[PDB]
Amino acid sequence: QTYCDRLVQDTPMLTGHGRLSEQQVDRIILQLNRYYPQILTNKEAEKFRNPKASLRVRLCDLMSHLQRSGERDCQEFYRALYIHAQPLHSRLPSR
Repeated sequence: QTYCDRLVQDTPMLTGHGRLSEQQVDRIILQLNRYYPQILTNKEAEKFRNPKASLRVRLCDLMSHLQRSGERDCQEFYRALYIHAQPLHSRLPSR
């Protein structure tokens, strides 16, 4: 599977309530913003960290963003997920 295909497959599980916490998501966003490649701009990172919007809505929007942005971005997401949510990372069905 390509990483894009994996992400499409894993999206319903990843976005299920309880799977990722706000703290995990926040750290994933930082991982995708602060380094190289930069997957998320500062403005995008702030949007996805916005405390006023429900976490699930922000996550679904993040998944859509990564899927449209291509293979490299999806690969970086999986690395960020390994770093900040290893238990979940290990349980994903595309594994």
